[PDB]
Amino acid sequence: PVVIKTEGPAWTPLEPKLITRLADTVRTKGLRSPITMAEVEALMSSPLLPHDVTNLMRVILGPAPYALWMDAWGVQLQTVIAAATRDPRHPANGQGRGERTNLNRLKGLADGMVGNPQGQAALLRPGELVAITASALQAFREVARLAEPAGPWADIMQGPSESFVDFANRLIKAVEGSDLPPSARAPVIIDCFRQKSQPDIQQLIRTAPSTLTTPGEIIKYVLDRQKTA
Amino acid sequence: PVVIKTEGPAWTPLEPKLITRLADTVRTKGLRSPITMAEVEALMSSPLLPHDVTNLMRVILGPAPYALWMDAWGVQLQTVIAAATRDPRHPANGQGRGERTNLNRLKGLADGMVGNPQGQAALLRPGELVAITASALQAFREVARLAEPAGPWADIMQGPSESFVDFANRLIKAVEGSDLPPSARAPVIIDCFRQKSQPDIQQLIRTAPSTLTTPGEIIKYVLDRQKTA
Amino acid sequence: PVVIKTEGPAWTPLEPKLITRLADTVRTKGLRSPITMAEVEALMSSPLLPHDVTNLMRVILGPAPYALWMDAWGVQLQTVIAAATRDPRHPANGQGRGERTNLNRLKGLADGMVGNPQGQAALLRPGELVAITASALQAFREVARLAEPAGPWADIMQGPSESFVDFANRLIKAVEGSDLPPSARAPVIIDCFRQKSQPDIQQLIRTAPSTLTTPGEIIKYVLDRQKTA
Amino acid sequence: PVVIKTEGPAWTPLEPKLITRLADTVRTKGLRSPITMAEVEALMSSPLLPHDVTNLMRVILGPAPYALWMDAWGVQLQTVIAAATRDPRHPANGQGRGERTNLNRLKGLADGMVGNPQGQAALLRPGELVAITASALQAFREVARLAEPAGPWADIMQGPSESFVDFANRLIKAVEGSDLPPSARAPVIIDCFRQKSQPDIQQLIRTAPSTLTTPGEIIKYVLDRQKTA
Repeated sequence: PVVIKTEGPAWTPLEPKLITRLADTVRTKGLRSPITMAEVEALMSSPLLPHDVTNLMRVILGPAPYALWMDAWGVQLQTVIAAATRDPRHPANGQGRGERTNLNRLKGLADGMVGNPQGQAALLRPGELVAITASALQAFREVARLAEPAGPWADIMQGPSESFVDFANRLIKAVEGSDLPPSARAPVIIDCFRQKSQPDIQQLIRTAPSTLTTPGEIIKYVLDRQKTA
Repeated sequence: PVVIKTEGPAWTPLEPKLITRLADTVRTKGLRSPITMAEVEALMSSPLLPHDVTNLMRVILGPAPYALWMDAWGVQLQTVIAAATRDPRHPANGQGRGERTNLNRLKGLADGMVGNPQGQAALLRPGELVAITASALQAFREVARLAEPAGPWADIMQGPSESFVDFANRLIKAVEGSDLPPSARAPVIIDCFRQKSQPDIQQLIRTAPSTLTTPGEIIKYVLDRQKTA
Repeated sequence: PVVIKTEGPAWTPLEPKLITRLADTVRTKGLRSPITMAEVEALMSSPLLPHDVTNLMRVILGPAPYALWMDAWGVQLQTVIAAATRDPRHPANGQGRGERTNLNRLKGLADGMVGNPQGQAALLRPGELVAITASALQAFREVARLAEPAGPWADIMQGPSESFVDFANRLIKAVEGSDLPPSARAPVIIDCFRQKSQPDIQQLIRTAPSTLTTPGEIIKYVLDRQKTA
Repeated sequence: PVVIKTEGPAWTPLEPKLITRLADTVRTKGLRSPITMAEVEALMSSPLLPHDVTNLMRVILGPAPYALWMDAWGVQLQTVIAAATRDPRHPANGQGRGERTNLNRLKGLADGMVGNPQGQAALLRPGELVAITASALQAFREVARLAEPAGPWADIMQGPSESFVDFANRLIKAVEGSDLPPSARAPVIIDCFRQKSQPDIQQLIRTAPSTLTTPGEIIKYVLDRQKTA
């Protein structure tokens, strides 16, 4: 993090207490939990310098996820630089050709920046910072989606002893965290409620005097009329 | 069937040979096979009188499907009569109120028609005949879809000894003959190819150097690179 | 949360630290514990924008409870809008017909609000905010009461090894969290103390020289004269 | 099928009796038998409209072979359209640029053709029809060769109880329906007769006072001098 003061942009590091809490969050909840992504968005609020994001991912991520994240961050930054050479009005670019932003300046590899966060904060633009930050966030999302797969939705059955809300949670999780289009999730969730969800609940849904046309309505109906046991 | 000659509309019955062949087709292939529906469409080519369709369904259908079909035919004819009272320009209706078509005239129950196909062919309109015929076809479709369910798609697995084309046929049949929207069948078929289809073919599809984005392409790829055994 | 400043209503997000603590509270204590409802009331203190409440319930609730909560919130907001069209003096409404509040404006679906919390905070009324907040709280209460049933009170027995205060806690919980009228809980709790609560305590309550006419008095008496073991 | 009459090209459907017989032929004999290909050539005699061929393949082929056939038909039609843009003298094309034939017109997807066979027969050219028909025939051949592989020729042995004419039939089938060049089939068939075909017939062929230089001559010799049993 940088503070743009009168003397110039002064760099302030992130608290190691927040970083330790975020690292333990990633350690217990995993990379893909919505609470973890919310915490990352929180610590991704102010535009960070390449040094900050690099050290942050070095600390919170293990070695192999860190390698994957470096790869993904490079790819996303390259897409950004292609869009930048496709539009001279990038908030990282300038009007003349002398302000064109090279990947050495984005990854912090340019002259006067390697290993020095103060000089980094000096030469970098705010548009550069926000582009780097958005790129790093998208790369984190990619790596998180890659490190742990969503479980195959079509293999999910309600166990003989499992409750129905746990089964519904697991199924909705695996269906929404999958490769289906957004407009195909609700019908699939409904038809999986009807064919999975062991034959007692199957018959309970089948003999519904009303027509249930939404996963929430099916869940409410089943929770009302379920066999207390 | 009727022939509209100079003396007047003369009724000609359908051949009992064609009816016997159609009955045996329904007996061996079932009610829902595409060949059976094609044969029914064939014998549903000329506009039939209520007597013809009623006797045809009496002969080709069993007792319980015949009861179901009578119910469905009545419901569809009632929808037709509601649309007819909602539009005085029905090809079964006339311009004045004296030509309004009652359900007794559609079901063949009106005066001068009960049990007599000749009088039926005399008083009926061609628009009446085509409306009755379309109603009977839709009712047959409903009863055929009702008598035998499509198998639940989410419970289909490729057996240890089953070939892949049989599994693909069964899966595509159960997915297309189900309650899914038309725009959700291809993604579901693909994701069921990937998660069902026992782990040898699962790994064969997983390690595809190209991206397969269509059930036909997946089928072609698997048929090319399958383990001959 | 919004701050109504001189430039205009500026939106401030809730702390992810408080949200993480509340999510872990819901994870360990459940949805129905009085501590959880107190914490929700705490984080429901300032009038929240639809964006805030929606994201809050997305984070703290699982997928299936979140679907149930969306349903219940919609129903409660519809009741609010019916009361609003039944009274033109709603703090969300205005005096003329041009200020009537549609459900698109309450759920945050209206024009200039979809996905943008700043514009949301701009166009929304404080009465709108408090109505949305009360609706969301009532919906949370409904879903919490629905997700986990109170245990059937008439099936509660004091175990052979269970202490009496645990049995009394369980019984009072199940009786007060049930479908009985408020004026029928004390007599039922007393008569369940007398007939459940294995025969040693049954005889201890039976041979009470004084008449015990309150669950608290029965609990005090039994705790005084109980067989220390 | 279309009849080009004085009023204009009138469409006549194929008989459902012939289609049912062809479907049962495909069901019993398979896709690759020479009798099946002859029957398809028979029903592929008059130039068919895209509607006719599409419905024909929908009826005679299962779901997965139908998907494969749609793919192959599209590819072959694309090759045809490439040849058409490579030669302005295509019987489907015209002399000016306004008669160039797009794939929407070949697949029946163009304007005034979607779902309507009468309009289809109206706007289509006879060269268009014959090109579509030849493309569909080649696609059927590809899919038939793909759905069922020829058995590996180099793994064919004459069983201990199998007769010699059955072994010769199986071997010639697998060798001619394989990936060998046409000029390499006879020597391979001969050398497989000599090394397979269990040692009694091996010695019978070895001790041939004449030199046998053709599979037919070897078959005749073995049938003459075989051990009757």
